[PDB]
Amino acid sequence: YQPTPEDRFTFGLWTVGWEGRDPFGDATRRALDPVESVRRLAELGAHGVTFHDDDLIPFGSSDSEREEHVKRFRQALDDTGMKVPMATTNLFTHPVFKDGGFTANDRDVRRYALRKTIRNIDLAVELGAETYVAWGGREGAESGGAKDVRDALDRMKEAFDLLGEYVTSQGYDIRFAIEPKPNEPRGDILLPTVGHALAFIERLERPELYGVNPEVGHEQMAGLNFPHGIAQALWAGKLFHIDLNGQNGIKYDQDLRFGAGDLRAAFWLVDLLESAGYSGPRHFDFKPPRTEDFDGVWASAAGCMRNYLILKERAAAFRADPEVQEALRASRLDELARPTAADGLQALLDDRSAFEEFDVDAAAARGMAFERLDQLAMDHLLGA
Amino acid sequence: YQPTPEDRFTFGLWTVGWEGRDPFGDATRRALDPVESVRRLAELGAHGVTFHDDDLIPFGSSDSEREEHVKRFRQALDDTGMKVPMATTNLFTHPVFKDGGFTANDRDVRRYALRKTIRNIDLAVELGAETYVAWGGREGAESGGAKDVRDALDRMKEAFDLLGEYVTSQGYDIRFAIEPKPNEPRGDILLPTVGHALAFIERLERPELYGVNPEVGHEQMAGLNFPHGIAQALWAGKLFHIDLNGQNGIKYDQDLRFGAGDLRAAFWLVDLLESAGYSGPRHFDFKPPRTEDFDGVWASAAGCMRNYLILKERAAAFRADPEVQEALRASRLDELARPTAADGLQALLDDRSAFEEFDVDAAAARGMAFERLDQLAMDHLLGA
Amino acid sequence: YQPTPEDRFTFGLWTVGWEGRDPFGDATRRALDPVESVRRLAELGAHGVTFHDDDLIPFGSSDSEREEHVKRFRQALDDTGMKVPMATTNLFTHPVFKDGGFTANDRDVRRYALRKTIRNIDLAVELGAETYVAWGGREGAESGGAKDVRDALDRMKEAFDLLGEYVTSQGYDIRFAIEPKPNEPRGDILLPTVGHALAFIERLERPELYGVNPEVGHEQMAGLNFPHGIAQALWAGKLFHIDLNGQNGIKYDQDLRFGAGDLRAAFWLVDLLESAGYSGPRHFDFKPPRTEDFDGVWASAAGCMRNYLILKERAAAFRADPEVQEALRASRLDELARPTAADGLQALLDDRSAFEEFDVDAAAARGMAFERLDQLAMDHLLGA
Amino acid sequence: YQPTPEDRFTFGLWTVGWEGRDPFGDATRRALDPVESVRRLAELGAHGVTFHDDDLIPFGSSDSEREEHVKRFRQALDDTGMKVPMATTNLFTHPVFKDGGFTANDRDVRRYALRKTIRNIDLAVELGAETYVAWGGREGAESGGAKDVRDALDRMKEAFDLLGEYVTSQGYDIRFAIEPKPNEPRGDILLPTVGHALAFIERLERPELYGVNPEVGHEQMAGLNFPHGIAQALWAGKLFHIDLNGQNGIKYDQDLRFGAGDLRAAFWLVDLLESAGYSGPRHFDFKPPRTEDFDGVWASAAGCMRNYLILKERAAAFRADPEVQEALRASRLDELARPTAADGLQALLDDRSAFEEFDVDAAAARGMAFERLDQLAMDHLLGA
Ligand SMILES: OC[C@@H](O)[C@H](O)[C@@H](O)CO
Ligand SMILES: OC[C@@H](O)[C@H](O)[C@@H](O)CO
Ligand SMILES: OC[C@@H](O)[C@H](O)[C@@H](O)CO
Ligand SMILES: OC[C@@H](O)[C@H](O)[C@@H](O)CO
Ligand SMILES: [Mg+2]
Ligand SMILES: [Mg+2]
Ligand SMILES: [Mg+2]
Ligand SMILES: [Mg+2]
Repeated sequence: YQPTPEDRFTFGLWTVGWEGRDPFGDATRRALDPVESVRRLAELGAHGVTFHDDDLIPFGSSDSEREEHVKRFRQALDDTGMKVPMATTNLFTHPVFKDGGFTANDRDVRRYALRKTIRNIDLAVELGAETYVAWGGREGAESGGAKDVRDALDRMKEAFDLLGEYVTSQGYDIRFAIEPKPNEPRGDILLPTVGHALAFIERLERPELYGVNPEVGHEQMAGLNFPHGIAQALWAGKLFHIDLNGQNGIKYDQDLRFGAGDLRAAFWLVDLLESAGYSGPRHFDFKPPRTEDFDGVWASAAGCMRNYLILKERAAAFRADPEVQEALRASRLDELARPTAADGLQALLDDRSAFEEFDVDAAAARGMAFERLDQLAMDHLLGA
Repeated sequence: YQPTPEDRFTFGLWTVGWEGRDPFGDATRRALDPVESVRRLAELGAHGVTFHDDDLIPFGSSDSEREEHVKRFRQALDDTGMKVPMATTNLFTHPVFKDGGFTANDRDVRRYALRKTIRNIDLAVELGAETYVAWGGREGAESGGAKDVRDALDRMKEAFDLLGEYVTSQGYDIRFAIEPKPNEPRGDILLPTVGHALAFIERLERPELYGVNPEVGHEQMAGLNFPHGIAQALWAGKLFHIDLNGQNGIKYDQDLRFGAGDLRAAFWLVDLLESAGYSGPRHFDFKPPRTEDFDGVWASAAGCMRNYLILKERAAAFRADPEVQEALRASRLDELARPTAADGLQALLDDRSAFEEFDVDAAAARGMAFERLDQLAMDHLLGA
Repeated sequence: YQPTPEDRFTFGLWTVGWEGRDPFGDATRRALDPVESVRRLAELGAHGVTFHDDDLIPFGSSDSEREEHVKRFRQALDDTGMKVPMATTNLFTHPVFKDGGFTANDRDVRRYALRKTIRNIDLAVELGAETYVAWGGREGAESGGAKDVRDALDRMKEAFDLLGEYVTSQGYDIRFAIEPKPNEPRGDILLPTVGHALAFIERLERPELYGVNPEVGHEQMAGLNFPHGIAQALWAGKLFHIDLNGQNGIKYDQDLRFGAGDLRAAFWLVDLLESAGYSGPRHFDFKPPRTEDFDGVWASAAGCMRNYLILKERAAAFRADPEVQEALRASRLDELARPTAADGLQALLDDRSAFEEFDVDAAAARGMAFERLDQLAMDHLLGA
Repeated sequence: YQPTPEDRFTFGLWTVGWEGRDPFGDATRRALDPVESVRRLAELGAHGVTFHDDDLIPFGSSDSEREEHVKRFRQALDDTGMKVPMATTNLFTHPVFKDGGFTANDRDVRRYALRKTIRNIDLAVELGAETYVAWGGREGAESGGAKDVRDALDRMKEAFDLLGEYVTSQGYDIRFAIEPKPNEPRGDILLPTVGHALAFIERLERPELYGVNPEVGHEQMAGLNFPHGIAQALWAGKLFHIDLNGQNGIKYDQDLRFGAGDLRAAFWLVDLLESAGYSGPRHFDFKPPRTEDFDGVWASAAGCMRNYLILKERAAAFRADPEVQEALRASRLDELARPTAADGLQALLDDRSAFEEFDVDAAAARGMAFERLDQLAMDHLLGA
């Protein structure tokens, strides 16, 4: 289960670079130079890294300091063969964003958030990124009078439409991936789930330019089924990026390494990504726990990839097993994939087997055999 | 706070008619004749009632028994002046539906669910309903191999498309309202939130025919903000029906009377429905607790309406208060409603006040005054 | 991973006998004769069965029908070699219990609940049970005025004290195991967690007679860590029974088979039970999903035991692995087991290494190596 | 609803002094001098303030800086008439505590945490505090191998026993109040609920010296009923302190002002504290949202007290209302307060009205009238 860059594993600079500050805690690790992180991730078999503007260039930097920081980063990329597939903007840390970026009640702040985004789109493109994530972590509220949501959604649409006009004006090849989260750091965050973000995108001026960036722990921290939401994103053709991590339950977002958390959901996730032939990088958005020193940071990163690769093997073995394939037919997964009424409405209406002569008791008595199926799944996950 | 039928309060027959069976409990009340429920609801000042097929006509009824049951119901409607604005199908109680109706793995079941729905659409239309709710309570899974979600969403789209073809073929004026729920009675339910259901509708053949039917406790049992999700539904033009009740938290769906549960969310809900001029009936989908006898059933129904009307008064007083209006300006709710960049992209790009000369520290230092605002809201809710 | 009766796996009659009624659903299976269940469980390698009064004898039975039902059950026990280690009372299904058994507001109901319990204690003893579970599923409330909790706890203490006086008066060898649950079927249930139930027992007249009966999904449906709560029960010497099942999250209690649900917690549970040498039976309190027919019921039962045995092997391999033992020392698990100050208070006060000369920065810089440890755990669970 | 110091409202220095750092955010307010906070809280009608060691004296301070900081603080107390009823230790912020204070795996850290605590107990006593809170926010784990909970509970008992020996050795009048929390900042925290903390205290060497310090949002962030847990604490005689705030749901701990959050639970809380004659200060442990400037900080503080006083009036009006008192009798709250069997075991056993001649159907048919009761409660909370 050793990763190679051909597995397309990517990491944010802010993942392994998290210094361990929390609501109740000072930093437990020193800051990492981005160059060190590129080198150490490449040694572990990562394929690339991703960044926020403020991860690569200290906020408030001069043009000369900006150029220097980018030059050193590109040298480390060249040195390692690491790629930069995705970038994003920090619209959450600085206090100016305390009520939002694109949906801040102050109009001046909204306009600033857009200028800051567009500066970093240009930089993303220069570095070869083809995906641009937007996580509106400060869009939302703690109280009901503070944010008129219809107005905030108008603002949010305006901002994304302006970004789409910008990329089109420049001829850039980049696409946007909007990241839902239900809460934290706002009491409630706008576009709280994959569904709300899919729904919002089809109201944009140029929907083809936008998809979702679901994160495992985000859907889980609302108690939702992450493989289900990924399936709906896939069904819609809108899975433009994914953030992989672990979460134990409905609570604060833990950002555990991938595989930790809800292991059975991680299994079903990998089975789905691999069966659908998802083509995007396997991006980890996780935090090594603040208990760890730097050796533990790199071990937690390595574990992300290891767990992905173990689950990929077990899911493939599950699908290839002739006993599983029989069990899937026993449970009528084949029938689920057949159209209900390719014969058409009128044919259905006139079909006595669908109503007047349907034996409901005989159909109700047929068991679904889902427990045999799932125990096969469990035995394959465990290697039993 | 006495309701009149002019307030457009409606109730499902299955609300006040719930006999009190639960996962661990036998019935605590006898079954109600629909005629009695129409009479008692009309006496309390309700405007109308809604039904599942199986609430009005016992499952398996002959044509003669069906006609009789409908005749007696219509006599009670005529007697009271009650309306029937909405109907729905029971695709969840009978064991035939144990893996779904429209997304059951068995194709024969899928076809049956459609025939059963279409029979009741015809009846809804005969009774004057203009809205048809669909709650796929059995669409989903307890285990990951049992349901391939992409295939189930194809099936689900097929079913809704066939229903749209049917209503169009008949020239009926009725619209569909799809009801999300995150879980219960399946481990995870397909279309678990308002967002997922909005997203799904824009993939249907005739989207204009479908909207959502959000229920207070449904969004709450995923920890989501119900007024926020209603605002997104309103923003999209898709709020076709609403189900009102109370819920205390992320747990099993309690179906408490409206006002019980999260009272501050109930306030913000009513403020939003009334400020947006929502035109649909105020429908209660609730269960009087099984502790209650029939006097308590009617008191719980009455309390639904009373609480709505108290919250309507307090929200109106909040919005009309000149101190509140000042506080809203102090918190820049007016600025939230202004376009970010009506001057256009290029104008924003060339505006030095949005970047090169934006004083981020001065903007960050400006407090939002949300606590003063919310304490005004609290004082108005409490009548203080 | 084939169970034998020497593994001490037990099942409630109401587990495999669940007919599949839910909040929204009629039964999907016919009722099982207890005799059939004993025979089928014994064939799968179970060691024993448990019962509620009402599972073995239909509520309202004559003395002659009671004797007959018990005779047939004992013949099946004799036929198979199955044991009956535990019994309990149904104080939740009949509508008389709608506000409680031992804490019902009606005094007459309280007294009835006690008489019903004591009748079944006598029967439990006759069948050889040494443990008597009490699950006050109806003790609690949906609204705040309905139940004065201090008064209800007085009632609850009175009832348990009377039961202790009864068992002592008769010379019986039986002990009580109080089962917490946070909610469902009441809005909130009294003694909602292992901690609340441990706390309550030390106020009883004869605490030695009572312990807890924690259930996996019960603690999980409050988002709590089930292995942690079992550890506190063990620490206190109060783990008198355990109920094993699976749960996916904070939601309605799903009663999935053991291993399903939170698989990593199931691992850590088995590691703890086995490392502590827990001596009680491994009792499954689960429901085969209503999707299943009878073949699926027995497969779900078998899967309970299989998963226990797989996790037992993997946890034992984890603890025996010399690399794990090194990792545990690296993470100072050995130091956690050493007394903080066996030198005593004054010695600590006078120890400059504990304050005036403690290098806090050097201690803070030492990483905990928990990620290496946990990835070893993950590799052992997966057999990697 | 204007507070006076006679209402015994208290605030932590770290409440109004929170600078607004969060998992994703830099500070939005400058640090407050403790002297300013005492002055501003006294102007709002607070009675006193509470502190962590590190709130009053910067970590690492010389003896001379420690004396200065305490002198200025005492001058502000003298200037205002504010009291210091409670103190606590910071065993969570510094990185040395990243795996715990009293249950850190490193023994040296455990010993340090005890020395740091005892230094601040001496200071608390000097300032007149009679209560000492302990919140083991770092006691717990993110992964299952990292913390053997039985060993950690032994350590935790040792630490509390040593603190009890210390206070007894010095002749101090101070009592300890242990603060449960379920999670955040550890994945799971030891003593996660009021129940677990009550249970733990009765294993200490000198239980009379320890009680609980429940916090509203802590119990709520596990989905538990805070008034219920306070009632059990009261029933046990162990409510030594309370932390008042608001929380919207099972999610990260929001620390909203008191009244915000679950308003109906806040009502029932105040009704219980006032009906039981709780004698301790009404302490607010809350964070003014980081959206706010300093004017908003003081308004959020004021709102804590205002909401308490409004709820106190409404709860008193509820209990005094003759219609409510009738409704309570209708719902048999009077019968709940009567002993079940003061006639004794044998008398119950021989009472045919409790079994052989108990009419279960007639008792089951009696409704509980809880909905009428609760709607009275709702009308009183709303002033309707
Ligand atoms: O919850 C934090 C979010 O996961 C971010 O890390 C975004 O992915 C990128 O800003
Ligand atoms: O959770 C149950 C749902 O609320 C139903 O009552 C639908 O609204 C109608 O079938
Ligand atoms: O939640 C249901 C409880 O688990 C019961 O099955 C008790 O264990 C026994 O009555
Ligand atoms: O969750 C944070 C806790 O509420 C603390 O503020 C303690 O009360 C005191 O350290
Ligand atoms: Mg992310
Ligand atoms: Mg509904
Ligand atoms: Mg149980
Ligand atoms: Mg606190």
